[PDB]
Amino acid sequence: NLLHVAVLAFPFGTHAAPLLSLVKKIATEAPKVTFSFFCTTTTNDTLFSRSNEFLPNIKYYNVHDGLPKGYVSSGNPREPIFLFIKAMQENFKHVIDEAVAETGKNITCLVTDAFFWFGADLAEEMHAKWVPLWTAGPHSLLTHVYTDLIREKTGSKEVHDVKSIDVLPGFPELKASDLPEGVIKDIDVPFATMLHKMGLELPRANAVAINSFATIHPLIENELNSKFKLLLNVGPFNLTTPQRKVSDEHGCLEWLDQHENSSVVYISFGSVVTPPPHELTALAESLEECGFPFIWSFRGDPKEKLPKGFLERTKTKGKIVAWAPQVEILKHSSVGVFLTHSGWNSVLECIVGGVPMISRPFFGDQGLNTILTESVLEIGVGVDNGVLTKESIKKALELTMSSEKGGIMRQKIVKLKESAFKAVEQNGTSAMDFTTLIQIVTS
Ligand SMILES: O=c1ccn([C@@H]2O[C@H](COP(=O)(O)OP(=O)(O)O)[C@@H](O)[C@H]2O)c(=O)[nH]1
Ligand SMILES: O=c1c(O)c(-c2cc(O)c(O)c(O)c2)oc2cc(O)cc(O)c12
Repeated sequence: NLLHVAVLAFPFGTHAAPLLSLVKKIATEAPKVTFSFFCTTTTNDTLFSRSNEFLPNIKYYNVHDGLPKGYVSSGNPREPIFLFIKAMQENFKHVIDEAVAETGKNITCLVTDAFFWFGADLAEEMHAKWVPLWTAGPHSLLTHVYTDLIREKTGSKEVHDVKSIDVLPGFPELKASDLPEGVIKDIDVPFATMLHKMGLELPRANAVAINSFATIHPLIENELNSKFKLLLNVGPFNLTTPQRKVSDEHGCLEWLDQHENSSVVYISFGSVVTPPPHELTALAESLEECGFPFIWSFRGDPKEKLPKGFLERTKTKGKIVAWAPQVEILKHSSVGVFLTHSGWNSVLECIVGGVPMISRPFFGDQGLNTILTESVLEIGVGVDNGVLTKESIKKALELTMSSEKGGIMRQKIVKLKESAFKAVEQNGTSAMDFTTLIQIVTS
């Protein structure tokens, strides 16, 4: 047993955990194969002693983060990401040498985040297979694959939201501002250059894995499939690679048990985003005004970012936590709506939970995920003008909580949820792609 799987993870956002969970699923199934997980010290330290406390064939290694000694944030929170992207290809090669040296075995398969375009070349010089994992939706991926074409049929009118573009099958016409950032807008930051190159290199992979399921959207999925040697839909991860990890220090679930069905508003804008002060106060004031019970996963100091007295004034109406057991929250019968930024993992967890969504996208692929949930799947609505105001908020809440539209939305998300469960059954489409994925990775 000499196989050695090198796993390259993106240290930012919700990328390393899902990749690790996919890897663990594969690892337990192949106890004789060696797995090496590469990420930054910080991210790896965070990834530890979870549900699967440890797997004997998984070893973690720290890739250099590209930060200068005595580094402090000043420009933007994207600064450290850019610094990481700068020397990531050479730094991953460096740290890879440590794992080969330690295990005494050469890399046979390179599993990477799809963001790592260099995987094809790296896999080639190592005489190894390349299996990239796109952690977001099939629709955003297709958009990245079509970056060059989209740029072609795009002049000034297109860039200035004048004319729209028929970029995706079964999708509304898109406005430049709707495209995942980096495709048409700011094609200059390192992030954009990384995705652009990703789009061009993926066809070289042995197979492209994705956190999705085929029936979520047949047209997009089939279109995506024809761009790669193989497209393996191994999601939704919240079903195919779940974690026993269920932390609820603040008693969110017991708190939800004391509430009636479809009555509570769950709020979370993702792992990092912090809405602007004027939006926070508008949501705060809207919450303690419409009287909906709520659980708000807040990033930062609430006594500092929220109106004075908000906490004490709503101490019985809702809970404000620094972090919450979202997957379980969304599956709880007391939740009637999910105010989200529409990150992909949150969209999939909500689909399994069967809860209508209110979306207020901030960056990346969020805008496209909102169009997907609002105009295509119709399992959620966006807020007027894409911003949170007392007016846009109250409008979205009534539509999802007290209107017939709320029911149609729940009806559709429920059909979708069932399609997901079917894809993950013993012989479902995802279970099968997952078996294929495992074979490719461990052969
Ligand atoms: O209070 C929270 C807030 C977020 N999450 C998890 O954080 C992840 C967010 O990923 P997503 O792709 O939705 O957005 P991102 O964090 O990448 O912006 C999801 O798995 C959520 O379940 C959670 O467990 N508890
Ligand atoms: O964190 C970031 C991020 O996730 C994305 C992103 C863009 C896309 O187009 C996608 O399809 C996607 O899934 C993610 O862009 C970024 C662009 C930046 O300048 C800075 C960032 O920090 C991000």
